[PDB]
Amino acid sequence: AKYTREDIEKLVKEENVKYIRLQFTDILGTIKNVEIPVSQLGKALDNKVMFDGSSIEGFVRIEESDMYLYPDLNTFVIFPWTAEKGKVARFICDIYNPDGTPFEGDPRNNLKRILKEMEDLGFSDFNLGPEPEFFLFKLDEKGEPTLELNDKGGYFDLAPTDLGENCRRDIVLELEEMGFEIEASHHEVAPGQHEIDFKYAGAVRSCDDIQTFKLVVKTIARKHGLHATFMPKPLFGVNGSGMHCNLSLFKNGVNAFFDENADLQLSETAKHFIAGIVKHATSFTAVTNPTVNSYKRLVPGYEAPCYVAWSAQNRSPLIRIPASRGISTRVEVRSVDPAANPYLALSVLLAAGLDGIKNKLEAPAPIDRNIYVMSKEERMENGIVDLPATLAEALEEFKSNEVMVKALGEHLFEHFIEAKEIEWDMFRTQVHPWEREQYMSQY
Amino acid sequence: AKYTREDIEKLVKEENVKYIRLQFTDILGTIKNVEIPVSQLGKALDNKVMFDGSSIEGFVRIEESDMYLYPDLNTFVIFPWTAEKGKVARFICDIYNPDGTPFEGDPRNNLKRILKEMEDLGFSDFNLGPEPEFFLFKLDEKGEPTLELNDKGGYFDLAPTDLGENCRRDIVLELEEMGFEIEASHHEVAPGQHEIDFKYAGAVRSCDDIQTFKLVVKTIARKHGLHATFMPKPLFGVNGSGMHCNLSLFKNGVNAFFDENADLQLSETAKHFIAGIVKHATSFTAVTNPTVNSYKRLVPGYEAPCYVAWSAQNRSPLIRIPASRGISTRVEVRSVDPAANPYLALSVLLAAGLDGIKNKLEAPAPIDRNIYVMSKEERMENGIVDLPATLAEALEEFKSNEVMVKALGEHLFEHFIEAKEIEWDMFRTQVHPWEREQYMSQY
Amino acid sequence: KHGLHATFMPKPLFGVNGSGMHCNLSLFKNGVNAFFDENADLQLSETAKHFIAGIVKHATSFTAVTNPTVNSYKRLVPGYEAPCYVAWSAQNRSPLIRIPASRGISTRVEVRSVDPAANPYLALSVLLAAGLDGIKNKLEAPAPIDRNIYVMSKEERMENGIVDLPATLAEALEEFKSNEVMVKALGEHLFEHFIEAKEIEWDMFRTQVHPWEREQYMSQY
Ligand SMILES: [Mg+2]
Ligand SMILES: [Mg+2]
Ligand SMILES: [Mg+2]
Ligand SMILES: [Mg+2]
Ligand SMILES: [Mg+2]
Repeated sequence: AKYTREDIEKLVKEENVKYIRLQFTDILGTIKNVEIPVSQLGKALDNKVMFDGSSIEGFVRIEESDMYLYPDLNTFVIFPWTAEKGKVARFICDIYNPDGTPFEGDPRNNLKRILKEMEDLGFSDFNLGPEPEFFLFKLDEKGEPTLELNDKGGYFDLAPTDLGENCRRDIVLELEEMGFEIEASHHEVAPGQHEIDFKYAGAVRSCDDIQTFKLVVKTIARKHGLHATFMPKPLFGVNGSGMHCNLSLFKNGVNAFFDENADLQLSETAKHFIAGIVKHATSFTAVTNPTVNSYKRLVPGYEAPCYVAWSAQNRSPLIRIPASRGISTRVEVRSVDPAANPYLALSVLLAAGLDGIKNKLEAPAPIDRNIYVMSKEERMENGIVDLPATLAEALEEFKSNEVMVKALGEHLFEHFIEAKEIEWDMFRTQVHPWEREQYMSQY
Repeated sequence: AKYTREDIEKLVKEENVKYIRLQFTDILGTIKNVEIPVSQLGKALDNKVMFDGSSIEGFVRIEESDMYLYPDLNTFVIFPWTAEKGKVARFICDIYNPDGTPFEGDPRNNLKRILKEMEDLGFSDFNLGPEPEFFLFKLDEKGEPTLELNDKGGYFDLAPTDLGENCRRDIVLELEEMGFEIEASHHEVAPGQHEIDFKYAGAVRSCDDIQTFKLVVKTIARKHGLHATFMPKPLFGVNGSGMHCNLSLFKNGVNAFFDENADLQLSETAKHFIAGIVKHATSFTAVTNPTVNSYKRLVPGYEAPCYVAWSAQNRSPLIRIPASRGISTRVEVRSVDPAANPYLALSVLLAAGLDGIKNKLEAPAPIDRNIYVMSKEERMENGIVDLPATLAEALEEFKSNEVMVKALGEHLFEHFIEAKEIEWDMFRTQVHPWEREQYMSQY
Repeated sequence: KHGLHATFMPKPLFGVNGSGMHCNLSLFKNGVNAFFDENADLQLSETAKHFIAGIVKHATSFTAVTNPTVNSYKRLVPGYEAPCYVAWSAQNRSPLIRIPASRGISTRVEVRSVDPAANPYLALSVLLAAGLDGIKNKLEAPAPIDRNIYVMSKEERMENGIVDLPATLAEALEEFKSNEVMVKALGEHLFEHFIEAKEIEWDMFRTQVHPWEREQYMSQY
């Protein structure tokens, strides 16, 4: 435990906290919350604070149902930018049913369940090193989003010189004050695109920071007159944004993926992991790329995964394996994007991985040769399947996979499919300007 | 023969024709042409006029290849609106290879081939009574299309009162002077939507008029400061435009679909026809609804076919059977839209129909009960398949059907698939404003 | 002060959720929640049952007070989690009366028809009146209607103990004028002026010609 209930009570008093937000996540990955005055902390730490848990299902909810809110004192943070008049602190919580049992529809819960499957397999911890990317746009007069990019930097360039702005720097500084240990940041390929990578951390913790990260990024960015977005592909023709996930399984406190003696220094356990993700990849894409626009990023020519395959060095493998070895040995899934629900994304990935480990699934041969120059036919002969091209396709596949479906839970699954299904329908029944610019006069 | 070569030469001289357009259609249904001075008529009637036939493949062409142009004197027409300075006449032609043989890539040819399959089956003629719908929009200052509709009329209302405009009336009048025998016209369901129905006519002739019709509509409409469009679904939320096709097979000069003694007065031949279209419907949709936007019209709630089924009276059956019987006995396919290539659409329909007749395919039971209130599950139990939801799906199905594929010709098929395939890719890799209005801020 | 404008208007925007001011009620006898009952169906004492009966009886009658404005009824429309029919449940799309999960001294009856435009004191007067009317007369509470009312035909909906709330301010006012206890719940002087205020108010709204009317009739006719 990082914070005992006394440590908190003393922290709220000393730091003069005046506002406490009890945040959590819904099925769509959206960051939700229920704010209480500092004079409510007591009932909060007592887990007696209630709320309409049907809000977890998002815009699919049908009837309100009372649910409890159990704060996790380890996630206690104090937002530094808020000050004077009143300091604001948060508390990521766990949703609990009125009777006292965990709500099966809560994503953060689903992750723990899958993580419990991992421990029952002999594994200690499951780390995650995310690489969330995002774009920053300018705000107009009314303070609305615009297609105007904040800068014109390239991949790894000295983005926004150290002026009074440099939103990317400022975010990293704010995160550091909040206790966020960041690895490094840099300007991304496309103009106005940025990236900040964290140090590895346990599953639930890493996902907790991904949620808090987006919040901080969007917040600080709005203070700088900018608008931050984790939309997979905002602008056509330019690079999209992904949130690559470096995973590593630990056993007895040792990277179970490292095998110095083995070729590429990758142990049998690690190779089976790969097989797992390779077998379920096309099936968990609906989760790791939950939006319609997510698939506008999954197109060739922008360094984003399009076919299921892995290597050490390639134009853009679905699964990449970093150079560093030893305790850093890890497998990187590059298909995931920042729009994905961090908790639901790990749940599915871990399940795909743990699947191969248990069933000793055999991993295919790496693909180091350029795969983007091969035809769909030539791709088959080599056993290279393609990822789903649309949310619709990703949904049919996801429903075909028994393990991936069980990786979310009957409740969560049911709602996820319902929401996305409606999402797609709206999109498909819609008539976009492109269709008019292309057919209005031609026909 | 309607016009002997002498009749033409005398008509061009007497009517002082100064400009002759040798029109034809490409694979995309687009109306193409090659205009010649009246002083070129000779070489024209001699079928010695050449052109780059690779233009028939549309934006897919790769290398130019000389091809001949054989005018059909029966299609000779004189556009009435053009006058004074110089009168203009047209001549729908047939594309012929340099050696003298018909080009397999010409749609109008494909239709004759399929029609030859019909005659070799004992049938005399194959009629077609189209019902093309279209919208008229206003032109701005620069004379560009706008989303502003010409009127606000409803279904069968007294559209645009008899003023100096009334574009719908004026088109019908112009067509009548050109020798177009129209059945009737009326204002359609959606505002600014119009419909004009012709009298039945042979396959090639009816398709010839559908091509000429669009030309006349778009032309006259532009004279009235309006902009005509046969785009399947211009505006979201409002009705789309279809081009229902009333078909009827003739044998020895008698409607082979009529059987007074038989129930519903429909002969065995007619019922087998239905079976044919019901079996290939999901497969020929890629042809009858060739554009991406075509599927934005194939959505429920706008009186447009969404499931394969037929009846005498329903909310919107794929196949409808008009009341009138006897020589008028006919089957109406309501899935087809005006964006479809008239020639390629008949080719496929006729093949689907002739398929059932030859193989004596058994027709399913009519569906008179409301089908739009049933679930996808409840739909299955009743054996009601759904039409393709996107151009992508329609293409995979079309390629699965051996008969439908052979209904177009190896050459035409190959090019059609290539073009549409590219069409879809552009559309899918595109990032529409809708996606941004929905994700930009949410993520 | 924030360059903004707060509004408690029941329904300021069409096709968007309206604002309601749900009222969680709870009666105490001798400093003890008279609505809680350890060993009882759904852990709800008789007094609580009777209170629910009293509200269900005068629900259609006190609507005029809890929804005093004309706009208050553009909120009372299906599809926006706002009460549209008289019924009490614990888990439903949008019941008029709801009984939250928690029990003990937290046992309460929630009335969701009330909106923020209502006069707090007057709203409580009729609500409490109706609730006491049920306890004093030990009115029998109807069966809790779970299921889903927002899909039942109107006939069917009526075949069961389910009536829809007043459609307009006028409809509500007439009903209110026929309910003796509801009338005696405000007071001769309050009731008088209230009815006057709303009738004069409603009349203004009924004689007005809205843009919607011209958009729909100016050309079609
Ligand atoms: Mg990157
Ligand atoms: Mg990376
Ligand atoms: Mg019509
Ligand atoms: Mg019709
Ligand atoms: Mg409430």
